[PDB]
Amino acid sequence: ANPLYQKHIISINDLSRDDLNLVLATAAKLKANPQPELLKHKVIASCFFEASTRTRLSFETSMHRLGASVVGFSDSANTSLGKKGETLADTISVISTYVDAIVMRHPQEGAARLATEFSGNVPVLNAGDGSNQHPTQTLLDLFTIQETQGRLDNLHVAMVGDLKYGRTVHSLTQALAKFDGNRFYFIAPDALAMPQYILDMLDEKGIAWSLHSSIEEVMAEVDILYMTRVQKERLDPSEYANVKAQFVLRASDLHNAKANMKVLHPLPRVDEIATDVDKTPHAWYFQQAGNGIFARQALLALVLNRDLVL
Amino acid sequence: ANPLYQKHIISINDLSRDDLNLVLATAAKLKANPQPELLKHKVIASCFFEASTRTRLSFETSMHRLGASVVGFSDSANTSLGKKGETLADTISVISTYVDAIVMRHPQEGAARLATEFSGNVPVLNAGDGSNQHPTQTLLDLFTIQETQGRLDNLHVAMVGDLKYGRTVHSLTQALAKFDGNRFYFIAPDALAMPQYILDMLDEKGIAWSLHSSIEEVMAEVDILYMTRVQKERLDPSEYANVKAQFVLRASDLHNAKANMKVLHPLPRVDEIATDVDKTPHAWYFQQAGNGIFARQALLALVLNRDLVL
Amino acid sequence: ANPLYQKHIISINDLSRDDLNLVLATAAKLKANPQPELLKHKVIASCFFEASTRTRLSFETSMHRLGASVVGFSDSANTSLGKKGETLADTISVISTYVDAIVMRHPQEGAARLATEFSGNVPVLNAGDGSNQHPTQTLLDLFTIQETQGRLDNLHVAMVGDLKYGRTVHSLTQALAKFDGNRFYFIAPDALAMPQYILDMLDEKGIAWSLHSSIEEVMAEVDILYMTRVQKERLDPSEYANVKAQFVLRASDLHNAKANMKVLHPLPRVDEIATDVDKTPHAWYFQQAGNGIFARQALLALVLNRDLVL
Amino acid sequence: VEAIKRGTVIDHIPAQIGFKLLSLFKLTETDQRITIGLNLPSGEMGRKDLIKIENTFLSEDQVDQLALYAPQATVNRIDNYEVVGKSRPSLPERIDNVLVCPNSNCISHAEPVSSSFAVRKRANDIALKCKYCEKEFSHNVVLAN
Amino acid sequence: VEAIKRGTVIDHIPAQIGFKLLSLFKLTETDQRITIGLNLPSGEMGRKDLIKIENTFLSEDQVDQLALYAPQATVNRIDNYEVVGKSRPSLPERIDNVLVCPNSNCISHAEPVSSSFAVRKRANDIALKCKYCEKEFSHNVVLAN
Ligand SMILES: Nc1ncnc2c1ncn2[C@@H]1O[C@H](COP(=O)(O)OP(=O)(O)OP(=O)(O)O)[C@@H](O)[C@H]1O
Ligand SMILES: Nc1ncnc2c1ncn2[C@@H]1O[C@H](COP(=O)(O)OP(=O)(O)OP(=O)(O)O)[C@@H](O)[C@H]1O
Ligand SMILES: O=C(O)C[C@H](NC(=O)CP(=O)(O)O)C(=O)O
Ligand SMILES: O=C(O)C[C@H](NC(=O)CP(=O)(O)O)C(=O)O
Ligand SMILES: O=C(O)C[C@H](NC(=O)CP(=O)(O)O)C(=O)O
Ligand SMILES: [Zn+2]
Ligand SMILES: [Zn+2]
Repeated sequence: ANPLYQKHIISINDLSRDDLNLVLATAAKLKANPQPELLKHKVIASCFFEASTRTRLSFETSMHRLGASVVGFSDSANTSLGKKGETLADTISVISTYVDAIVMRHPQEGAARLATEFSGNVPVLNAGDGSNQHPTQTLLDLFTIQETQGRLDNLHVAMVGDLKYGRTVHSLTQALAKFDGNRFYFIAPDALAMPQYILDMLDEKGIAWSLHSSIEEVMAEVDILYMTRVQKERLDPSEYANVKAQFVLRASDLHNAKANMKVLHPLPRVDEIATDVDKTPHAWYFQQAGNGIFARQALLALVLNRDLVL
Repeated sequence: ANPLYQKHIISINDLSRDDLNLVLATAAKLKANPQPELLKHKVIASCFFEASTRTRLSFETSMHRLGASVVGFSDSANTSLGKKGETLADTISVISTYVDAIVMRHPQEGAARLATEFSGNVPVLNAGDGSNQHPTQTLLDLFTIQETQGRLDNLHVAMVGDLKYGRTVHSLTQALAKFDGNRFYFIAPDALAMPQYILDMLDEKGIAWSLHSSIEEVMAEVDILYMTRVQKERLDPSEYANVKAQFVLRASDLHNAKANMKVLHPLPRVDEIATDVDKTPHAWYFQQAGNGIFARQALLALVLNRDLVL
Repeated sequence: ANPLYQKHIISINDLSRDDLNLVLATAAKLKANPQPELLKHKVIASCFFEASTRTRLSFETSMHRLGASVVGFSDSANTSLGKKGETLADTISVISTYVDAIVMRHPQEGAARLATEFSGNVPVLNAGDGSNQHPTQTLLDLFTIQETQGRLDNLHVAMVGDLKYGRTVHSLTQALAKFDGNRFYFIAPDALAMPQYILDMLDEKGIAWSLHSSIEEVMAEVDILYMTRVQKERLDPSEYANVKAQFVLRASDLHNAKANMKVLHPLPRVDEIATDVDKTPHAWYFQQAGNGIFARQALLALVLNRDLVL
Repeated sequence: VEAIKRGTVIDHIPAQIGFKLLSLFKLTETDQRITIGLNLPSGEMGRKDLIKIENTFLSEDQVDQLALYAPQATVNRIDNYEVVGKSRPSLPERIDNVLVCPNSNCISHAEPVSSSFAVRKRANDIALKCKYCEKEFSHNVVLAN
Repeated sequence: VEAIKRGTVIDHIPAQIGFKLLSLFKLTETDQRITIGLNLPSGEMGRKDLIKIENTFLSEDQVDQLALYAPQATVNRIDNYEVVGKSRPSLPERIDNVLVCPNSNCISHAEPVSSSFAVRKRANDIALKCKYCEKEFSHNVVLAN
């Protein structure tokens, strides 16, 4: 079987560079030659316990493009966990008797990992667990960086905004750190800085990173400008001074951008990216979102189908 | 390609008589000879930002009867628009990278039109936008009027209740005005009268219309009695005297009804149609609702499938 | 008549050193020799639009001790301003046809000043207006300092806590600046610093003040340690990191205090003064509160009587 | 004083309209020299307003937007001190950007789109139909930004 | 053309301020002849705006407000075609009604009173202290509300 067959996909920290490249290679193949019946006779649970537009709808669309069926919920309020007091453990224990895989997003860190301890032989795919990990975001991000830059090595990557609570940047930094020669610029409010366990990991691998207080400092050298939303729903009340976006990218800020540079954003955006950016050649956040289909199809295929696709 | 292939379906004001007849002709064909795989490999978004029973469930049932898959939501509360502050524009910008068409209902007038400005090559079908338009209601209504009356020309049509906020009657009046010799009776509270832009349009085409203060005035001549619900969720507080239905149709009111006459109602009804009407031969609101399947199948087929069905 | 007869008491900025001394001398005399009939036949309004314990109760007790009657309200929810949409202007316009003086506290800066514009010949006494002024607190504070220190000049005075929103310290600093040779130590979070307009005033009068990051820094030299509560009901959400007391005075912190030093606090305290301070000889906040009676009686007597002989 | 070498002269503006034109079309948001005369004697009109803008030109569409406020105005295009073109505004098909839809429930108030209204003659008034909500209003009650 | 016999010429207005004064003082709400120059050359200040109004003089309030909006402007009064009075507008001690206190918790926002600010000339900017809340601000913060 392929190395990802029947594997839980919980944290980028658990995956290797080879695993990441495998997903991307599979994504390329399915995009060139769709296999609309590859997951025929699979039923997959889509269990979202906090809000989502892109992640849930792209995952379900991917399941349908591969011929699988979908059950689940987008709100926990009308599950028995919502109204009758059921634990998450018991919820997973029953759902795992029904379906071939479970895709879940949850407001508490660790929820996906917990699910694996109750799902038996059923794979859990983490669609986001509190401010911890977001591995399928990272897969589409890498696909998008590869598409636009031609490589995942030796890149200048700026990450901007709420790095403390951004599960997106925890996962993406851990992922890009598995490739060679990448350099990171972190542009965050002091209260929302990249967590030490990420920084320690970079130092371990001998990867260059530095803090900056403005986008303009780094604009001339970045290949990828990764903007993020302030995770207001994760903030402690003591952190409320940072609700508003501290860095706002506008079209005029892009004068000295490299021609190859792309502006990415896992979305949704509030005001951190002005709408005048949308029409510039550097804007790629919507193309990025569309790549979620190819990345999420690839992952489903690899986890649920024994043979490598070609 | 057929004239409606890949077209947005936003307002009856944008469609011609030929467009309307095309949908109806296609509805007849699919009803006589179902094509359960016509939209196989399509994935369609069903995005309802306000309440619905008939419109959403009939649309989704139609997608399934044609072999398409469905993703979406029936509530905006757990989308990223609901919880993370995302604009509708950005919501459409991402969903349009996933699906082959978007069906949407929204509490603000103009929402479907706005969606078309962000959906790229993806068709938007307006399932209702505030008190503005409801074009697929009109398609099933016309199918139902045609079925029961044998024509769409030279009919006596009464519309009763909340005409100001009824998106149903805005669309249906504009549609019937594209056929010849129809005559309208408007029975509404003064505060909830048919809007001037509808009346001006009638005057332009030289179509006879008149206001009446009772159903009984017109009962002897109407072929179609179109009853409506007071759109209480659209009312300004200053209009609250009109919450209760001002006209209540009961079985006894139908003594002098023409034998061919049908009572229609886009539903839901509150008290404007007493339950004793349900058993009379004039009641056709449930048959009407069932025709939503044929009209909505036809529209999906025409928009998403290049060739004319036969 | 006496200089304060029939005067509004809105801001310490409108009072002279002589005015303040007059109130303190009068308070000393009333404390020594009560005048239970001084305000006989006066009816006074006590109008509190935000919460109070000390200020309202000591004010009303003071009126009763001088023989006056009291009418008013301790919240505005059942006034016509609270239920019928009435403006503060009109509220003052009618109440001032009833009573001989108006004592008012209000959550908006400037409310007391505004009241003077509608009260005609009826004196208004400001019991607190938003985060602006609190002149009667300053009167009892000065009285207490004078009692325990023997003087109002050449003092070393520390003010700790929320100095930005503390109407108490805005009034107190202004009053103490009208005396000679006082020295100020301001110990506050950067976000809640003593406002610049207070500092500029101190500069223009050539008064020495300095900032400090800890109490112990100045403990050995202070005659008065004035502690304050974080005014959480005034904070902007961006300032919520400051809700907890940054500086917490405990009994152990007093080891190198001057023997004569008094700990004052206008109250209520949350956690900025631990209860183990209460039993020490330096704790004087309850005695301070007790002195509200004599200062407020003095003020009422001077405003409502042409002259006093005692 | 001092006639212009090139630019645009908007002549025969009705009284009380010159200022409205300047406000609405943001005509003074420029570094180009502008000359304005208000309540000037006309003879043809009795009283008129006059706007002169240097090094600045109006397309036919831009000229047409004036039709709502000054249908009888003359727009003179100036080059090398001479009038090289005279045009009168004609009623446009649409009015975009500058107006605000009076419907409080219109999507245009909440979202990043520009306002837009179809223009038509109704009786002796002008009716504006919002592209988004499709409601229609007399131009009198459709306010500007 | 047609120098005026009697009225007012406001000179030396900073660029991008002339149009603002026309609005704030409602100067175009008259039948009196007006001429306006915007972005006129100025030896004295590079570029300037200029407003001429026949048979009309600034009210006392308008003169007071002018000292805030355009300190270095020149107010010329004219009679029988001659400049009779000339001065930079006199700064007042108070200014009422027109300004808005930037303190959002000021009582002045919710209640039927006229705004009022103590005006004191300072070194670099000018200070406005609110009569009600007693807070003081730079006129830069009070203006452009
Ligand atoms: N070089 C210029 N600089 C400034 N203004 C000019 C210039 N040339 C023409 N104008 C102005 O343009 C307007 C029209 O000029 P034109 O020579 O066509 O007069 P006209 O024929 O009387 O105009 P109309 O007949 O349309 O009323 C006049 O108001 C005039 O002041
Ligand atoms: N009769 C008039 N009609 C219209 N404008 C006039 C009249 N007299 C003077 N002005 C204008 O008033 C302004 C001041 O005129 P003045 O003759 O004082 O010029 P000045 O000596 O250069 O003044 P300053 O030294 O203030 O620049 C000038 O811009 C001028 O065009
Ligand atoms: O929410 C963000 O800002 C980033 C990130 N966003 C998404 O996954 C997109 P969505 O919430 O629409 O599925 C996330 O962590 O949820
Ligand atoms: O709601 C009405 O009364 C008429 C009309 N009704 C429907 O479309 C039926 P439903 O809301 O169940 O989809 C509408 O405009 O939504
Ligand atoms: O509330 C404070 O912390 C200080 C001060 N406290 C008082 O006046 C005491 P009280 O609110 O009980 O009348 C105030 O400004 O209201
Ligand atoms: Zn609109
Ligand atoms: Zn104020």
